Amino acid sequence: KKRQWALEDFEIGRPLGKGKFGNVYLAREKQSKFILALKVLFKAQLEKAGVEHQLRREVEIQSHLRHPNILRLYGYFHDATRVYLILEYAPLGTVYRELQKLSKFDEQRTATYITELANALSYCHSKRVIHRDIKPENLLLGSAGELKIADFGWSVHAPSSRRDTLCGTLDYLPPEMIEGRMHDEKVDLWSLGVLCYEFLVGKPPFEANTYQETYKRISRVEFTFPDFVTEGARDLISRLLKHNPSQRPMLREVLEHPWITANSS
Ligand SMILES: NC(=O)c1ccc(Nc2nccc(Nc3ccccc3C(N)=O)n2)cc1
Repeated sequence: KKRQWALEDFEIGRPLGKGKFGNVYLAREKQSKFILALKVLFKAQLEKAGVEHQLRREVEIQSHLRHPNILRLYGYFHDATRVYLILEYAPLGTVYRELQKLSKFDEQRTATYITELANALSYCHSKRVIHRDIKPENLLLGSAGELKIADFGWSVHAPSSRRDTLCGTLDYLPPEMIEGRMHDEKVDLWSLGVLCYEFLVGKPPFEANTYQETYKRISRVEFTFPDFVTEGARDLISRLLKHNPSQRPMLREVLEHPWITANSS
C-alpha cells in the first residue's frame, strides 16, 4: 500500500451484490477512469460480529497474492462509519450465478473451471495459504469468462487448528474442518471435489435439509451419482472426496487426471 484513497476518489455505479456486511458497487476511479468493484462494509457490523481479523486476513492475503485466477485487492480505506475495499472487477458475475442460469455444467466448463481453480490453489498453496471457503459463491468470472477466486477472509496459513465458530453451511468443508480437528493444504482439495460434483450435478454431493443432516453425510462421506455423471468425472470426484486428507491427490495429479485433460480447454 503506497497510496491512500477516499470515497471521493470514486464514482460509484450500479450495485453488484451482497447484503448484510454491506454491498458491492461498480466503481470508476476519477483520476484514471479505472473500472473496479468497491465492497463497502459497515464498522457497526464488523465490530459486533468481531470479524476484524478475517477482514485483516482478506485485505492481508489478497493484497499480496497475485495470480490471474485470483481476484485482486488494490487497497482499502474507511470513512467515519465504514470500510471500503478496492477490488478487481469481474465482468461476468459469480459462477454461483451461472450455475443457476444453466442448472448444471457440461464436462468442458466443469473441467476448465477446475483447472483454473487448481492453478490458483496450486499457487495459493505455494505460499502455504489455504482458502477453506471455496464455494461457487466465491468464484467470479473475468472479462474472458475465467474463474477468479475471492474472499480469502476465511483463508489462513497451514497447518492449522483454528476452530472458528460456525460457517453458515457445511457443504464445502471436509470432515476435518467440521470435526473441528487440525487441517492443512488439503482442505482445498476436498472442496475442489465438491465443486466438481456440484458443477456437473447441480447440487453439492452432501446437500441435506438440515445442518445436522449434512454433518452426518459429510462425516461419513456419503455421496452417490446421477446416471449422467461419467466415470472419468466420478473417478476424480471419488479421489478428491477422501475422508483421509493424505489420500487426496496433489494439485498436479488433479491437473493431469485423464478426464480433466480430456475436457479442459
Ligand atoms: N450482479 C452482477 O452481474 C455481477 C456480480 C459480481 C461481479 N463481480 C464482482 N467483482 C468484484 C467484486 C464483486 N463483489 C461481489 C458481488 C456480489 C456478491 C458478492 C461480492 C463479493 N463480496 O465478492 N463482484 C460483476 C457483476
